[PDB]
Amino acid sequence: QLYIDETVNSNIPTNLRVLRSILENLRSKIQKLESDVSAQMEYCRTPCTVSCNIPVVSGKECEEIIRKGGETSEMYLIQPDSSVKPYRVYCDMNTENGGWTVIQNRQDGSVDFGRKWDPYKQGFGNVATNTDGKNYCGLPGEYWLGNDKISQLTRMGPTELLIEMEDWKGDKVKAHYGGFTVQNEANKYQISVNKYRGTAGNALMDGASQLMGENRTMTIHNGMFFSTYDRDNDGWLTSDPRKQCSKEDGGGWWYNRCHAANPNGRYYWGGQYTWDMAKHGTDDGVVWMNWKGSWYSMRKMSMKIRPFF
Amino acid sequence: KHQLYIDETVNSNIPTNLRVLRSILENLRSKIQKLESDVSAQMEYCRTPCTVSCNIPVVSGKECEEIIRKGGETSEMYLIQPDSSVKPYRVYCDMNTENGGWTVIQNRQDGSVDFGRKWDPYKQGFGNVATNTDGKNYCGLPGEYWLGNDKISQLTRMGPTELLIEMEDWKGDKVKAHYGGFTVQNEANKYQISVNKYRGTAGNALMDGASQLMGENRTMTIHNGMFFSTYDRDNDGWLTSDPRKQCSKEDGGGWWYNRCHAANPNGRYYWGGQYTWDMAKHGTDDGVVWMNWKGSWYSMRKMSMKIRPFFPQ
Amino acid sequence: RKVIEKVQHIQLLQKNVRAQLVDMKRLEVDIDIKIRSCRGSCSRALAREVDLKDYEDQQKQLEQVIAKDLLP
Amino acid sequence: IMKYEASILTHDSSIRYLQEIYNSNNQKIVNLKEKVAQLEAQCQEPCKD
Amino acid sequence: AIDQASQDYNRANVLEKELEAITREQEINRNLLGNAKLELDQLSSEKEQLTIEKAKLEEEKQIS
Amino acid sequence: AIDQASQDYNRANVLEKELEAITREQEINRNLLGNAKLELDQLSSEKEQLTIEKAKLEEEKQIS
Repeated sequence: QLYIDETVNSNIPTNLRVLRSILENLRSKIQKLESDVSAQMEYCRTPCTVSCNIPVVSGKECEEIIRKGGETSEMYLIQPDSSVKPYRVYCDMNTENGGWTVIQNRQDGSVDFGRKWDPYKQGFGNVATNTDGKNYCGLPGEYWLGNDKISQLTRMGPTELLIEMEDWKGDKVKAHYGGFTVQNEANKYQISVNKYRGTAGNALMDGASQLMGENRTMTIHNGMFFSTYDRDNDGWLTSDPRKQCSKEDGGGWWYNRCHAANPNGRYYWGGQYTWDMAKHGTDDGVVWMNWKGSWYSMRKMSMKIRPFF
Repeated sequence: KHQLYIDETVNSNIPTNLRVLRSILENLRSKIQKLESDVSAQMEYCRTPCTVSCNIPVVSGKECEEIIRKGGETSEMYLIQPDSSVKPYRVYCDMNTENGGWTVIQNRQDGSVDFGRKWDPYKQGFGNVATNTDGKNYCGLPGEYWLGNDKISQLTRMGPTELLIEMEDWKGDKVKAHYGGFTVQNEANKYQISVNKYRGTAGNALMDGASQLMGENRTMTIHNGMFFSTYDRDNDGWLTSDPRKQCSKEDGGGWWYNRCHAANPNGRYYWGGQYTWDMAKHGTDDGVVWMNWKGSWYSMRKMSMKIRPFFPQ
Repeated sequence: RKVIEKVQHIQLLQKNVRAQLVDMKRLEVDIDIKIRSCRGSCSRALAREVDLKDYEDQQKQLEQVIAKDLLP
Repeated sequence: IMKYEASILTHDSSIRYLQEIYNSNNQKIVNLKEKVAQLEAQCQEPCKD
Repeated sequence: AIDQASQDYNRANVLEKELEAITREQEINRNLLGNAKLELDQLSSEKEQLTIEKAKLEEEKQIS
Repeated sequence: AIDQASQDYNRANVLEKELEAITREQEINRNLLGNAKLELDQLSSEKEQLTIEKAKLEEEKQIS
């Protein structure tokens, strides 16, 4: 009976030491978080403000505008159809040939992108902000233009597309799409890009580049419907609260099963983010797979248009 | 400046008010710890009682007196029988003290027995009569007891019986107090005590009263001609109708109580002798107390009550 | 206003603490005696001490601490 | 004055908790008072002869 | 939980191992001042005994 | 109750790390005791300078 395990009673000590120095680390964590969410809720008593001096030169879109002499990057006001109320917009008049009408921007995660179906139709976010001491908003804000709004912009004719992105190491790579169309609402804003070229890999028509076979074909955005956390139109025709691509607090998108890319994803700092960081243990961040990976969210990310010649 | 006055210092004298108030409440916790632990260890000891082998010696008699005449001449336990219609009972006779023939009817020396008893246990007697002296077959040492009422009554009710009372302080000085007369009555006479013919080194606390109280305040510390009372039976000199003027209260001994006492040998055995108001269960003086020699807050180390019939003249 | 309402609690407390500190003395004794009162009933008797010097050392405190209040 | 309305809380926990210990002890005591009454009945019997 | 709180107090066990080590370092903190004064005290008079010798040894040249 | 347990736990663990911090100044204790030997360094050089002075004094009083 040399089997006395009073030894199993001198590592429960070493054990309980840990399991307390863990449970009472996490307690003083919920301290700092109770404290901080309290402070922000106080700063959020009063809104941030901008004074945006609408430039004179208008038009239908930002190409007209650059042809009409308007030659610097800032917010402009535009009106594409006569029977459609005019709206503000940021134009890049500096990239390749200018004439770019930004419709999606990301650069500091200063906007909550995980929004319902409706707030994706109209649009949301800051179109631009006052720079330095100048009187015109010459810097772009994080925003989504609007489905309805993006629908008709493209349905007006041959519209190309540019997609930029930066990593956190300081590298950039683009992704052109000579063609691009987005339908209306009774057609669930059905995308469909083509004529691809560039240095960031055709994530939209080819699916994820580190995938294979059927399991890659199901990560093709091209031809996909559009869906948001409260309204589901992904590949999964299998109805279940578990097989949605857009789950609570995750950006609406042209989701298949599920994604090779999501620029309406969540803005994880630093870059590298893992399954235990994600609210749903998914890859819900700002991701363009075909370049960085599956657990890397982008530093910057921009989606511009400009009709095609 | 009468507005630069605000007490911001009620923030250095409040830390030093919980720096204590918790160093005290938590030091009473670790006390309730130790008391809970002890009442448990003993509770386990009290699964199996103590043992004695009391070999009743040959020579009997009516009283410890006869027994000394009847050739019995050392101090130990004996059986005795007063009247024939009475079942015999044991008793420890002091033979060495003065001239022997001493029928011990109360004893104290280590608190070994509880005295906070009701009427009935006092009526029947209680406690150890003697204890197996070291490695011998006869019970040579005595034990703490109270020989009982009915028994002590009749045992004097016979003929002239003289009473004796020894005692000790915790430094080891002694005194005595003889009473050439002594009587306890039957039950329906509430075991009424009555003494006389006092002498001795301890002070007639039983007839005269306390040495320090005077006037009316002394005439109430008189045990003579007093009835007997226990914490369940009120027969003390009080006639104020309230359950707060009883001389004997819960966990207090039974005795001949007036208003209230000059002496209580059926007290509670406080160790060390010295015992203050905030040690007592009721705040009163309930210990092994003989006022006329040691005051009111001193519990006696030893205290015995031996009797003998009246002869010496 | 508030700091005044505190003392009302912080004194009803401390007057209750001395009332408990009393019984912890009355008991500790009532216990030391009732165990001694077993020596002659039970085979074994619990060999113990009673440190009173402690009680009157933290009765020395509390009182030495009971200062004024808030009246002048 | 700022934390002279915050320390009333740092020193209000340290009232309700002090009262908490106390109230426990007053219950714990009234409990050990039963367990003594159960040691009284156990110490009335004279040593077994 | 109370038993835990009380168990973790304690506390004073560690606190009063400083109330009995801080003052030990403080008694010797006045032994920094009450000694670095008497150390540099010894210096100025030590330096002044050097000066009394020089402004004296020159008078031995006037002897012969 | 728990709030209290934790408060005490942590303050204890903070104290653990402060007792180790003071005991590096206990190192510099044997430096002050190392100055009573540096006091006697100059105390003895004073007794040494003093006796040099009045050895020179004995000589000027005998040339007058």
